[PDB]
Amino acid sequence: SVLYNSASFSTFKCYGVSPTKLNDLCFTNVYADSFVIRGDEVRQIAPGQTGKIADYNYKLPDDFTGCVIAWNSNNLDSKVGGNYNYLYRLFRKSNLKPFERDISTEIYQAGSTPCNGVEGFNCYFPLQSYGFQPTNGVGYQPYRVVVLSFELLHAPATVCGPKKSTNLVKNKCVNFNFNGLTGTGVLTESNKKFLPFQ
Amino acid sequence: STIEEQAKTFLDKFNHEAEDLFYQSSLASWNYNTNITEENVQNMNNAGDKWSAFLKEQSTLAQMYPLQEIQNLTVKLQLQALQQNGSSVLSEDKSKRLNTILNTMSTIYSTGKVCCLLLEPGLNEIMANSLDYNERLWAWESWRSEVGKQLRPLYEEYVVLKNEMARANHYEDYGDYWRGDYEVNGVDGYDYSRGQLIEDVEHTFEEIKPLYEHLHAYVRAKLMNAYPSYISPIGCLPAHLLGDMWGRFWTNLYSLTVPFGQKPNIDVTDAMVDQAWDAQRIFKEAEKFFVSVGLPNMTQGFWENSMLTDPGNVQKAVCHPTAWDLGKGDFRILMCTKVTMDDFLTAHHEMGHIQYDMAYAAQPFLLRNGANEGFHEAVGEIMSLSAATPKHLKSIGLLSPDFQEDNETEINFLLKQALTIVGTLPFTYMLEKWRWMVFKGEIPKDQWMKKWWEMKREIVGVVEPVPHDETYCDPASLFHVSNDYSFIRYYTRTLYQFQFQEALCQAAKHEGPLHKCDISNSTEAGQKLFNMLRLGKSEPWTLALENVVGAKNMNVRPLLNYFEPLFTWLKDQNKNSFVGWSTDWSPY
Repeated sequence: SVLYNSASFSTFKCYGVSPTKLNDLCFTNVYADSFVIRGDEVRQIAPGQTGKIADYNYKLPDDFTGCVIAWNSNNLDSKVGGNYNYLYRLFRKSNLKPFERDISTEIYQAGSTPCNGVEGFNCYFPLQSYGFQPTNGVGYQPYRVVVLSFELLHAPATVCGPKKSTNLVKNKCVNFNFNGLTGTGVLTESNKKFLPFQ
Repeated sequence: STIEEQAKTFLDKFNHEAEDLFYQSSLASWNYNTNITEENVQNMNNAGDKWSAFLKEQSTLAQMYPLQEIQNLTVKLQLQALQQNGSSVLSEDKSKRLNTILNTMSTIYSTGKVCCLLLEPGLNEIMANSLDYNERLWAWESWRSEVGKQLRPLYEEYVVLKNEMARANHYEDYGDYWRGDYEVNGVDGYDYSRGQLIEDVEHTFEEIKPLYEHLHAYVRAKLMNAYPSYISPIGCLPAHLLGDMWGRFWTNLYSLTVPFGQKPNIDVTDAMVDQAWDAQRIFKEAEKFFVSVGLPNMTQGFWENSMLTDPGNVQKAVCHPTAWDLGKGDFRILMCTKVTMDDFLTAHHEMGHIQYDMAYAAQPFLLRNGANEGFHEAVGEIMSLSAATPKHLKSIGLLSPDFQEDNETEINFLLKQALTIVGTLPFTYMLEKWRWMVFKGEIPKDQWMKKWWEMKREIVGVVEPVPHDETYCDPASLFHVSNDYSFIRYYTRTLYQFQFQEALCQAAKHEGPLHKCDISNSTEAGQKLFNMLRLGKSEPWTLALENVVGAKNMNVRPLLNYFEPLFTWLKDQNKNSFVGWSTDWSPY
């Protein structure tokens, strides 16, 4: 809830689970997929898209029920004179399954001339480079997208965060809900201390 | 695997590295324009050297891929601009000899030998605002006997070298290569070969010929009061009485001819001072013209990367109306913006070139730019023409909304534009057809000056004041010929200027002439124009023309609707002045 009304993110969208409903819901484990892309590639990061980025770099599952955090930036990932430190795969012999990383380096094969350690004709270098420059337009600006994944398994979830607390009032016949027990009675001071774990 | 599949991989690899090299050559050119230093000249040459070396290296490996095996009708248009050879297709010894001729014609044209003063704007203002017969005649004869005499051995070798270079790329002559840009080489169904360009152009000149007769007879009849002995009512106008060395720009003759003295030409300079403009303020007012019509807005980095004010004389910087395109979403403009009407009309003329590249920004670099030359200039002329209409300026920032003109004011407005737009129309058709006979072989090598004056009286209507021999040379001193540029790009600019204006004003519920149409407050004219401006090199110009106008070739009919009040007024004023001219009278 404190990360939505901060007014510091350019794109704060979710899928399936509403942003105002995941605050009081348990989660088994939350991932953290952080990557820097361009401006036109933000629309391709969605469950059910295709192209040359979602099918060759980061693939999203069909049943993705998480959120997509993305903000504008031009100083934390783009220096003066052009930043060519972020590479990406353009073509490959096969696609990538959802939630799978690839750090290998191979030459793409187009038609004949099988490509295996030799470049030139019919063999091109797939690892290109983004043109993150502060003198370009708006669509060429870098966006540090952080995708969070939500999964539920049979293991007991350790991340829930249920509700906030209130004030305390005694000498009144009001309603109180301490822990999971709901009781309606008058709270009075007692001198019989119980065990320090009950 | 598939031949068409692997061909796209070779083009994606080229575009991922050509945009980085092309941006370096454009960025180095902006550094020299901002600060005049000798270090920026070497950086521009080193950036352009790697661009010419990488383009020539990728063009050799691209010849192995078959071109006739393209069925998508899209990859073939991307291989034509990559597999080009240019003037380097011949021998290595002949490459430096052909390039040297281009430098000899530009060095003599840049230097001045008349005494000292240059040609433009030096000698250009002498043979126009002097009002004399023996003063402006001596300056025109001295230029042909010094500049034209040093171009005879250089122009003869320019024909033999361009003929062999054109036949190396499976063509005919030099004039046939320029006609190949208009040939449809992508989507079929719209057949338009290079031989079709010979027609159409000759057909539109016959219908526009009566319009040119009323304009040439009006200027000839005005100078009869100043030259009653030489200029005859049944004669013509010599070459030295045109306000230009070749008779191309006739705007200089407007100061001598005055159609009506009650209403002067319109001027919006007084409206700029009342609203307190700071020169940059013009760029803010020009942005609303493209937003209210339907075109997309500008970028965020355009107001901080492009020059908007004047640096002054204390800073070494240059400026000239130009369309710079750095690429990759970066767009800059270098124009010394002042506070007058001249800089306001040229602002919208060059801003259209920036909006053109933004249409196909997401498209690859090979699909950028038009398929034919001269099409980009037509996009800028339709924007500057609407910037001078009084009915259009009353709905924006400058001027008062309660401003209108009468019939006496439209005469001065249509006459001024007739000496620039349609004034150079017969001059372009004359040189375009005359060069097709010299390069082929229909004109002997010793009859270049004799046939030159014969085509003037039959197309432009200019007699020969000084009979030239076999030693003079007129076309070699042209700015386009000396720089290896095609002159046909200005012919299509005049025709397409009124065809695009008629289509945008038709959907806005407006018919008739085009001197009072409205462009703003109409989202339909901007959506139709944006259709073909996104296509670029992906589709030919014949199919893209039907998306706006609705034809496949040029048409002179929309041009006659704009000059309708002018054609009627010139008919009654020239009917006592031998409408037209006769080729029997001679000045000598």
